[PDB]
Amino acid sequence: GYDRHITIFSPEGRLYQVEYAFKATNQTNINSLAVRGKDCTVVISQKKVPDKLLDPTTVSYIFCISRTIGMVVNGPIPDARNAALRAKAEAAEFRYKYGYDMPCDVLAKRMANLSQIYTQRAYMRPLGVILTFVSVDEELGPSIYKTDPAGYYVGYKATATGPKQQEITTNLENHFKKSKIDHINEESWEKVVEFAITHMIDALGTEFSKNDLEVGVATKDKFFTLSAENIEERLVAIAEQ
Amino acid sequence: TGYDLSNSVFSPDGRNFQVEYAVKAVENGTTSIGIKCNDGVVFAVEKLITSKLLVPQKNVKIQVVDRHIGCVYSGLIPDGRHLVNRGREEAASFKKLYKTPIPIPAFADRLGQYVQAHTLYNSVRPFGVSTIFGGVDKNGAHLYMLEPSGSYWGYKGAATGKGRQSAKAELEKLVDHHPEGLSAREAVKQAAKIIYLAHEDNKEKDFELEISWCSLSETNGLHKFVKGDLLQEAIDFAQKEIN
Amino acid sequence: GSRRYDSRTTIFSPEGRLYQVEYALESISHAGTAIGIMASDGIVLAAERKVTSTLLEQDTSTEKLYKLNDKIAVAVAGLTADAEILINTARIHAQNYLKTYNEDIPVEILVRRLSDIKQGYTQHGGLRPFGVSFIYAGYDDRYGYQLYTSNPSGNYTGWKAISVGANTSAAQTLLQMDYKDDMKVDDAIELALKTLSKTTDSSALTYDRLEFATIRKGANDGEVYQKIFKPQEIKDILVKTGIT
Amino acid sequence: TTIAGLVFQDGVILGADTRATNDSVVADKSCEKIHFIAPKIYCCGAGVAADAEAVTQLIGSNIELHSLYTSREPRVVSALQMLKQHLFKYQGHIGAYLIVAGVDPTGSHLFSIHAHGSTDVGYYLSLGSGSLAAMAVLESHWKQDLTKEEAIKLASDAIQAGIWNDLGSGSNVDVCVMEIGKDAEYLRNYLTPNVREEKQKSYKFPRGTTAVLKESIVNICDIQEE
Amino acid sequence: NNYDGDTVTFSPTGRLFQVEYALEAIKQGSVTVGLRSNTHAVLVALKRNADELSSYQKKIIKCDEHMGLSLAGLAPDARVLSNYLRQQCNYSSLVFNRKLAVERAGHLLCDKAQKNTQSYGGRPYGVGLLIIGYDKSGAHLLEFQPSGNVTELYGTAIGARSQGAKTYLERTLDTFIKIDGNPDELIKAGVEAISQSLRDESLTVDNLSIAIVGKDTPFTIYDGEAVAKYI
Amino acid sequence: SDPSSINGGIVVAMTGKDCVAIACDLRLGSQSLGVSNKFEKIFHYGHVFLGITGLATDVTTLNEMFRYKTNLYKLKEERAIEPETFTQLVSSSLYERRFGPYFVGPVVAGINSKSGKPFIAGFDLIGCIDEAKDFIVSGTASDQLFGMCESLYEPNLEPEDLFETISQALLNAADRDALSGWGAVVYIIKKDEVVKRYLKMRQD
Amino acid sequence: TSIMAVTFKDGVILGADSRTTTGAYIANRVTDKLTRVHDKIWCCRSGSAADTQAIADIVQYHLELYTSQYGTPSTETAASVFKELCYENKDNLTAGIIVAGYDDKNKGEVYTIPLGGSVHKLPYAIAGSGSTFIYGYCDKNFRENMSKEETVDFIKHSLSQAIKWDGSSGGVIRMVVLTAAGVERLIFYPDEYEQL
Amino acid sequence: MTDRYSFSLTTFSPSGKLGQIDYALTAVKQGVTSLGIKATNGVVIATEKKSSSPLAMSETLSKVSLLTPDIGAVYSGMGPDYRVLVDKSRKVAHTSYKRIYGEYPPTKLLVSEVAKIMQEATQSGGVRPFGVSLLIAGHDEFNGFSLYQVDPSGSYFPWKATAIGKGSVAAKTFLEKRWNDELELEDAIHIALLTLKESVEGEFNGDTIELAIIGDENPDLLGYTGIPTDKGPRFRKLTSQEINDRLEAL
Ligand SMILES: *[C@@H](CS(C)(=O)=O)[C@H](Cc1ccc(CN)cc1)NC(=O)[C@@H](NC(=O)[C@H](CC(C)C)NC(=O)[C@@H](Cc1ccccc1)N=[N+]=[N-])[C@@H](C)O
Ligand SMILES: [Cl-]
Ligand SMILES: [Mg+2]
Ligand SMILES: [Mg+2]
Ligand SMILES: [Mg+2]
Ligand SMILES: [Mg+2]
Repeated sequence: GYDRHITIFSPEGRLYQVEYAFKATNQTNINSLAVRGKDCTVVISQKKVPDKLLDPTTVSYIFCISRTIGMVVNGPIPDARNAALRAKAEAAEFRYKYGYDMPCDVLAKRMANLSQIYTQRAYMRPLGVILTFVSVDEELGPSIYKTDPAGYYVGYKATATGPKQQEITTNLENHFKKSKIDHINEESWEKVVEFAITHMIDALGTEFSKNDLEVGVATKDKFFTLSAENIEERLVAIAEQ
Repeated sequence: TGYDLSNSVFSPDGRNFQVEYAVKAVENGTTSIGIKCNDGVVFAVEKLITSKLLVPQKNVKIQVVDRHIGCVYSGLIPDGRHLVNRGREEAASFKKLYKTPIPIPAFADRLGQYVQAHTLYNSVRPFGVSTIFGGVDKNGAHLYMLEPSGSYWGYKGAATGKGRQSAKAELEKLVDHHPEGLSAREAVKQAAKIIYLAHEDNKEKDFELEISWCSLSETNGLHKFVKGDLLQEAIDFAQKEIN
Repeated sequence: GSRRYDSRTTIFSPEGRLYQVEYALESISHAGTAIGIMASDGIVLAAERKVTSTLLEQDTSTEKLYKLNDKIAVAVAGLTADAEILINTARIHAQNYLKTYNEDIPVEILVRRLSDIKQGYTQHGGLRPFGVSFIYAGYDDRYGYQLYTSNPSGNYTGWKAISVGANTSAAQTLLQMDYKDDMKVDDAIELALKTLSKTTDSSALTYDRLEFATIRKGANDGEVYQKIFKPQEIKDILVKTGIT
Repeated sequence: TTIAGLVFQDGVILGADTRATNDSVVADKSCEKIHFIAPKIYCCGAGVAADAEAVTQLIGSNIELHSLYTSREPRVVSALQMLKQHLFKYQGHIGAYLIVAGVDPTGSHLFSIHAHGSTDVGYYLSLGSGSLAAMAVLESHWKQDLTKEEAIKLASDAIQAGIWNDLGSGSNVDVCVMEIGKDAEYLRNYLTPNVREEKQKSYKFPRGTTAVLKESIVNICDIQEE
Repeated sequence: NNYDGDTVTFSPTGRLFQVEYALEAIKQGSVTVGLRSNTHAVLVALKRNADELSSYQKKIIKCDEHMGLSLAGLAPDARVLSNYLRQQCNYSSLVFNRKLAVERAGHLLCDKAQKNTQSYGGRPYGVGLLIIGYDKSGAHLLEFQPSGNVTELYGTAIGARSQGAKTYLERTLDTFIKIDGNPDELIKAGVEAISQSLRDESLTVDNLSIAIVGKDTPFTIYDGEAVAKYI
Repeated sequence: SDPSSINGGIVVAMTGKDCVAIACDLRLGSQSLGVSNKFEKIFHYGHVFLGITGLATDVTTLNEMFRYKTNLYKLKEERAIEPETFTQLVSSSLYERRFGPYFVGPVVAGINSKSGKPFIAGFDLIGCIDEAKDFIVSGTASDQLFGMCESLYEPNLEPEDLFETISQALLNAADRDALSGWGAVVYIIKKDEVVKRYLKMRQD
Repeated sequence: TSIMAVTFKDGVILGADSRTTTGAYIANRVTDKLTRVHDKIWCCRSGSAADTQAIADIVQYHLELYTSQYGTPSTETAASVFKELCYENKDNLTAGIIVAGYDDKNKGEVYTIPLGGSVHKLPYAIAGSGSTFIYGYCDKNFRENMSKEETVDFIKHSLSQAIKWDGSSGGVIRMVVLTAAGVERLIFYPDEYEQL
Repeated sequence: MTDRYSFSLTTFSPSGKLGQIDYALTAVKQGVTSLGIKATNGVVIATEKKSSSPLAMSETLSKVSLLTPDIGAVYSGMGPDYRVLVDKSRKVAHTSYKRIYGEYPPTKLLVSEVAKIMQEATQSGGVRPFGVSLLIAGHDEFNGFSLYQVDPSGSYFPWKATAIGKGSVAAKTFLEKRWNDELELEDAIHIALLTLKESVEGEFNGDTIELAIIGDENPDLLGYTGIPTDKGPRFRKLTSQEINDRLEAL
């Protein structure tokens, strides 16, 4: 049964190492969510600092890939950082060669093609991560594109990733069935972050303090992460209505 | 089964068993710790005196990278040395190109990516060390701990090896009892105590204490070994606390 | 390391056989039958297509008979994709020879080259061999009309008539029975089709199932013509010989 | 060679003469010096003709593959960056001097590229042996917010200045207009001011004038067949 | 068991079996002793013969004028590692006009051995080394294991029955460390130490191999009638 | 020293009404020494004709190279190459030796078998294409040929008239060049017949 | 070319003419020689335009990749990357670059990198063909900790003289102001600066 | 940090089977249905947009890809493997053909190059075969319209009409009854939509179906005017609205 150890086909036409890499994705037990506003793209992710000895400021699964592109990872941190460093290198090389900022969807495709190579070439293992790329693209507007260990990628109106992704997904599905639009009809990103947090609270059934969340926001010409105090301001506004 | 025979193979769980087996080599090794203080970091390590024939103060375990970073590790000692050698190359090329000495977070990812790369192929073995390292850069003090998987985080206190649970419990008390922070000279004393307390797990053979530190005020942000009177003061403090 | 997953494609069995060559030959025994017959005034190449579907576009289709140069053609039995890799190499070797010596490549030299490439895959590199057997039909001014075959081992041999692929045992007995040395192309055409008609696993032999070709020194003014038969022309020769 | 490019209200325009030379002899009286890169990106070429042609074709090919890969309209800055990095690599040994212009989602753009890999940004540019004749016209008459009708007039005038006053330049005027929100219109032989006058005599010979030693039919067909 | 096919594989308890099997080749090797004072450092080696017609396999190799080692295990691997040491000692002299520190020599051997334990295809070195030297910080004795572990010591022994000599040195520690400016008495203590590891056989003239380095003493090897004095 | 004028020679090509003509001299020399009076410079690959002037070793090498490439083209495409496509193949092949070029002046001539359109083209030694309606010239007497063609030529000449025009263009140009002449060949090309004629000219 | 960078109280200002010549022909009379390698790290280019553009493009790439990993680079770091390219490829380059940048910690800094690939940290720097004519003027009139208006006048007067005497220099005087407040572009036309 | 897999991972078994190719074909069988039909004046290729989530924007995932202006491709099997093949196919059309001959390759030769890439993954060291079957429809001047299938082995066959993937056996039978040599392009699109409805479970509309044609030249889609010889791409992807119009006359 060596068809389960390397990336070759099983008799069923399956790649077991790819399937097991998908399982490694949930090893962190962290749930992420991404939504789009009018002018922005918001990504939120659970933050869990179990050890008191840890420096909580260094515990993060959100990465600033370029000025415009942000990336949240669902999976172990070594593979997450492997993917982050590569995406940063690719985004920089793109800008140098072609004279404009790498689009979110093109980076996603590039990383997905790299992921595909690990599913076809035996000596390289798949990375056990799901990469969710976010930006406000200058042509396509607010953008969410997600990559997995299979090398699959697609654009999203909104998305969720983690152990409890299905609960978050259906919550978001039901909202967009009502509104009948592809985005959160909201002017400020602050209110789009409030929406994202609110709908994660409803979906997961858990309350959040400032240290339990981690937020990334993409606007036109920059992506940034919120501090604990910026999130606290968000949590106060949710509670007050 | 057979998923644990080759490195870089995912088990049906989503685990790399060879990396988990490297962790066992780390757990088998001597105790080493790191303490983040107000303006720096302190490193300490347990050195088992196998025999009277070992020359005291000679078999030095703690290693310097560049001039501002200290590294200590538990597990397979040669694997640790290999990682520090790489760390030194990474710190040299960073300084060569960018002039400034390598920041600690930047240095941490250099080791992180290198260790992680040794979980990507069956043609290499994972590292059999957990490495506690850190120092002072332009943004202040930083302490890190890096595992065989490539995983690393920033720490207030860190501990690894055979006496890690004992040490971790002692570090957790210091964090609770000193929220405003710990001084560099205090951290040296506490480091000595923690290694002495963690020695109950390796209690058969007697041991030799080794401490180092980087501190903005006490060492000008350079890595130095604790020697002579300051070392003996820490040993006396540690000996007093166990009795 | 990687050693664990290595099949070791280039080793001897205890009996002194090359495992992968033998298993490649087993693959080839299931492929559609190809027959080559050499006459005094030409060579016939006949071959049976494997995938009968009514929706297959036959007139633009080529799975069996390929042209290497103006003087040399091949009939394929085995993996078509593998054969095309080798065919393009053979096409290049012919043009390298023509560029170097300003003469068309002798048939045997082309055959030996391809056969040597196949041999290499059995002795080094750790790769699987090519799952292909060729029938080479060709002409040159030294030996005249020549038929050869090569197989995955890289061994090649010359023939007056020969089959490869499926039912070669049965096919070779029938050819050995009805072949004669003074035979002509028109007679060899009839023999080739009659042999396929008896050895075929199908219910009946039809035009949509066949690829057919002739190399004749019966062109205008003593030249050599390669004719790859069109579907309608295969249908006509089937009526002429009295099979349909 | 006289090539020029200038910007107008909602677009960019390129101009070029149609003469190719070998030292003092005219090899081609109607050659196309406005090269195609993408549907809405064009490149005026000067210097070594094979080099200008080859470098635009190569970058045009890579721009097409990039456009397919990214699912986007190609940008002029991409063509610019790729051209300059290629030319820089070869240290001027690829003697191509180019004016690149086009429209993309960013807007309309106009650049020049020198053989060693330096690039300029401009509202009006000219290259080749007729550049000074053209630039004199552009410096005299160019203004901001030109209409398309004024821009075509000015571009063709700039090229004409080169045609008449520069020996390296001649024959016809090619133009390419790239306007925002519209298909680029390529206007080969936009002006034809140099048609040859009717000859005084016909030099058609009486048949049998040339002495012949042998005749034969050439077999061009495949296989004369039975 | 299943995890000993190559050096690249950890066992479930975090062990490298190929390294441990290389370690076993040292235990099968003939005994050699190392010890030092503040002024001198001594190697004593029991050489092994194939039979009575054969020569006794040489155990001691010179690396520089101020450094050398004794071996126990695979002699060809000692030749590779000693050649590497010779080159590193030589590089230090040619480039920096500097005699290589004995501590730094150990670090280089450690790192060279380590590379063979982490990569596929290679094998660990099948030999243990005792390096003695005299450098700018006085006399030194090192013990090299092919796991990579190098250890600075006052005295030690490696090879078969080495535990007998190692215990003797552990008792004698306070005496032999003080043997300063007296090479013959330091060798006597090494010869008496290696005698504790003997069974059946005793120290003959072509059996025993001694080497010494010190303050005003280059690394020199004594064999044959030169060691009859100490029997 | 100048490779393009060691061996000498010329090629000219012209279009006519439903026809093309290509012609060349027969000289091969070593500077002043005449060596061969049978060195033809026009080759054909199916119905596409290629004339090549310049360094004779490269003339031979390129002929062998384009025979090679058009043979493989035909095997893969299952049809003969057309003049427009072959022109691009010549250009590609020359430009790939940009910094160590073949010292030649190629000339393509032929009729597109599908459209019936007469086609001629010329190139420099690194592959720049000159596609002409009227005529193409090449070789050591290219200046002389430009002068002859530019005055003698008129469009839409019938095959037998075009023969006279191209022949007189070649002969009179060759007679003003020391390194050209020693015989000449003219190919008259129509859609499905090609006539080849050897001309009588002065042998100095 | 006449280019300069001048540190002052609030930060640093880069200044340049706009003339690019091919011999005696002015190929571009409105060139922008002040080029951005990072938000608040800019450089002035002199020498081969191809070489300085190629270098600046590589530096911008390196600092973009630095920022993704390690946050905002220092001006010293930018100068080091410029130096590394210039020094290691000194046999194939003709580049004279002035690097100028604003940190909040270090405030305004200026580094000059002449032909050899050496680095020199200075209070102000001048370079390009037209700089020879203003060494005297700049040395006499430069003061440390000038105001923004004084530094703009110092650069305007300096480059006005460089332009006046150097044929290779001319056109408009472009400037780029680097402070905590942000990035300000200034332009000054012939009719303004010639009458100074 | 070495690639030590220099040996074939696809080998002959005792029965003569190449296991990995057979298993790749099994993966293709599990994949969503796609089909191709050739008319007299065009070719149509079609497939279902099987959306993995309703939050996903299925417009961004293109199963039907332009390879050249006159050639298009569709697949069944593993989507990532297809995506990288399209990237390589587009590139090889330039490097091994357009940069040499100054024109796009004919359908059969581009197919031959794709086939070659797939064959190499079936014999080279340390790789598995591609887990896709492609349908490649195209036009060129001398061969006219054509439709090719390409399998994981590297083998390719020309078809009048065919289907691959999930419901291919049923779909091929449906096409055998309906296909004739006098079909216009509109008739072939109509038959393609009828055939594809049988294999689709859920919604059946322009948003869940992807359909493209190789037909007449589209000078409107070219993007520029002024060259009479360049008349525009024959490849055209039908819009969501254009599909829905034909579903009313169904
Ligand atoms: C004008 C350029 S100028 C006089 O420098 O301003 C035109 C520009 C141009 C650009 C593109 C095209 C067509 N795509 C045509 C014209 N350039 C020239 O006319 C150049 N001419 C050539 O390069 C000629 C072209 C042949 C076809 C006549 N080639 C040569 O003169 C040399 C080229 C060559 C150069 C270096 C090494 C080898 C050869 N050859 N020969 N033989 C410009 C050079 O005049
Ligand atoms: Cl890619
Ligand atoms: Mg793999
Ligand atoms: Mg003459
Ligand atoms: Mg003469
Ligand atoms: Mg001036």
